[PDB]
Order: sequence, then structure tokens, then C-alpha cells
Amino acid sequence: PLKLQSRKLRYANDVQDLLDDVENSPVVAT
Amino acid sequence: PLKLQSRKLRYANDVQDLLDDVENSPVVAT
Amino acid sequence: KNRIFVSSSKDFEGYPSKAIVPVQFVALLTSIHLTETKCLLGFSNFEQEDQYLIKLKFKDRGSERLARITISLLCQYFDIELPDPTVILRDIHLERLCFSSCKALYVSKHGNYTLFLEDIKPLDLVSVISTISTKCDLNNSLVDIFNNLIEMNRDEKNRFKFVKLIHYDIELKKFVQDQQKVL
Amino acid sequence: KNRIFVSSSKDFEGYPSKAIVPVQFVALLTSIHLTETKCLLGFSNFEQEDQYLIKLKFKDRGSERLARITISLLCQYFDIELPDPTVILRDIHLERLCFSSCKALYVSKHGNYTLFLEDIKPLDLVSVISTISTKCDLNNSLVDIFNNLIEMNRDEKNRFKFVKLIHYDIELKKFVQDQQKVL
Repeated sequence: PLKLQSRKLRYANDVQDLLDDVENSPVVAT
Repeated sequence: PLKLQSRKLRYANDVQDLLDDVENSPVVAT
Repeated sequence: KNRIFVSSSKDFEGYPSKAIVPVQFVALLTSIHLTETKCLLGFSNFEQEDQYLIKLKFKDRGSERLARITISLLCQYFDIELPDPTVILRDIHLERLCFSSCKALYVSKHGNYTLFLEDIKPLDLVSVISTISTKCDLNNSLVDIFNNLIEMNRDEKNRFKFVKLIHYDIELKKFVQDQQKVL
Repeated sequence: KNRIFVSSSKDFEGYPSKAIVPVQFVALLTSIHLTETKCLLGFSNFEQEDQYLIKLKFKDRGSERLARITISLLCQYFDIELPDPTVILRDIHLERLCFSSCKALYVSKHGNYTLFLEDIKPLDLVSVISTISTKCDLNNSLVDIFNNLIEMNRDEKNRFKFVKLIHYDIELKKFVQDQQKVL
């Protein structure tokens, strides 16, 4: 249960970080 | 000047992170 | 999982305007751009120009170190000379053929997208040659890539020339020859 | 800079109770412990047991990916088979010799310390052999390591045996022989 709360958090932040990164400085823009 | 403020910050946090990591879970303890 | 194999950068035209899609492609390493803030790896299947720009994101020093070690190992695996600070390499293929099987995460928003690196498996040229000679998506890509590389070598104006490869093997000279016959 | 070369893990007894000291050593890769939270690489110069435990720290997924790719490339460079999730490898030397030049950051506090990875440069066994045959700290370490490896092979009870190396070359059989004469 503890190794799962951490996973969910890490995965959730990962999603935001990646999306934020694409929003601020995309490598391919249109 | 901007590429330097960032460096100093990154280096400063790096030092703390590493020291904190050794304090909480050292790989070699005595 | 449900990783989608891409055979060309143009495939990314049918992808969502905002989604996270695991992909996978095969191409030659053609360029490296390593700074203290980011790292971009360029690959191409020469369908002849850079096509895939993969990014290794990193904010803090700890992740920067990992990025550095990653680039160092990838370059050492392909016998690429690295000075280890902004580092730039271009048209790597003109000097060394570096086939790579890469897995990436397509992340788009507002129609814009970035391919983030998940995994990179270098492919030995000897195995590439063998895999083509003896004898799916991977193999189709490896064949296509080598065919384009073959047409680029025939073209007199194109800077790409097998004989100019620092690793021009006798076996490479042999595979190219016996490979043009199929054409 | 002022990176200090260490020839043995025992050197770390004269180091500060709380300091950040850039070091560098040479040893054989002997173990890998990759989890979703951390990664420890064990090396040894067999002066015969694990001696250096290097850590690749990573908190978020982005840095975990880099750690994964790093391990993947290091293993592929040494022809080590990796299933790619907790990953464990032990006594790698019994099957494959993996000489490595490593640069690390010694970080201590309260007398406790951790060696964090800064850079790892694999060394080709062929070059190691050559470098020893033809013919500083690096070379002294490479010689010492091979000598211990030679005594471990003579010892009948020791599990280490050249002939059992998946890469037992004819050249390796040759260097070992001509290397015992010096003894």
C-alpha cells in the first residue's frame, strides 16, 4: 500500500511535468 | 548573468540533496 | 502495454492534439545537442534529412549527471569521440553508421508535440547486416534505411559515402555490393 | 579540478566526516541492484569481495528513466543480458570481466558516506590486455586487479575461473599464460 501511494504520485507528477514541458518549449510546433 | 543564477541554484540544491540523502540512508555507515 | 510502432515522422500527423502515446521507431543516430539544461538526440531513416528529435529532459544536477552518463555510454558504444559544457555533433552518419531501436513517449498539447526518450538500444552493424542478409517492422525499417543509404551513396552530389566511414569493413564493402544486385 | 584517485575502498578512512570529495577508481563491475527507487552498482578490485558500492540516485520518473537507460547501455556494452521492476545481478565477474574506470562523488556526514556516480567509462578487455602487455594509477590498478584475478584462478576452491567466462578468448587464454610467467 505504501509502495503504491508513491507510484501513483510519481506517475501523476511525471504526467504533469511532461505536459508542462511541451506547453512551454515544444520540440515540434505547428 | 541569468545562466549563472541558475547554475548557482542548481549546484546549491544538489549539495543539499546529496547531503540529505547520506543523512537519511547512507550506503556505508559506521 | 500498447506501444505504437512508427515507421516515419509523418505518422505523427494522425496523433492526438493532446495525449501521451508510447511509440517506438528504428533509425540512425545523426546528431547530439547536449547543454547544461537539455539534451536532444536526432535520428533519421533517410526516407534524406534529420527527422526524429528525441529529448532527454532534466532539471536538477542529479538528473543532468544521468543524462551525461547516458550520452557518454551511447557514444562509447558507437566508438564516437566525446570531449568530457555545450556539446554538439552533426551528420554522425557521414562518419559512422549508428542504427538504433528507440522507444519514446509522444507528448502533445495544443497540437504541438515532443518525443521524450524512454529507451535506446544500439544495434550492432554486423547484426544489422546479418539480419538483412539471412532474411518484422524492425526488419522492414532496417531494410528501408539501408536502401536509402544505398541510393544516397549512388548520388554523386550527396556527401554520404560508405568508403568514407571510419569503420569501412571488408564485410561492409561486401554487403553493399551484394545488396545492390537486389536492385 | 582536484579529483582524488582511490586505489582501495580502505582509503575512505582518511576522508572527512562531512565533505564532498570528487574521487576516481578502477575496478570490475560485479553487481547491479536496480529498483524503482534506487540503483546500486557494485565494483571490486579483488584485493576478494565486493568493495565499491556506487549509487545512482533518482526521485522522479524522469530521472528513473535516465537511470534505466544508463544501466541498459552499460549492460549492453558488456554483453550483459537484461530483462527490461526490481533487477538484480551478482558475481558478474564469474561470467564476464567488466573493467571500468569510474568517477564518483564521495559525500559524507556524521562519519557515514555514499559514493554517487558521476561517470563510468567501460574499458575493453582487449585494450586492458594490450595496455598491460605493451607496458599510471590506472595501469597500476589494472595490473593489481589482473594479478588478484590470477591468484583467484589458481585457488581451487574459488569459483572464479577464466575458462568459465562466456567470452573466454584465445587471446585471453594467451595473455593469462604469458602473465603467470611474470609470477
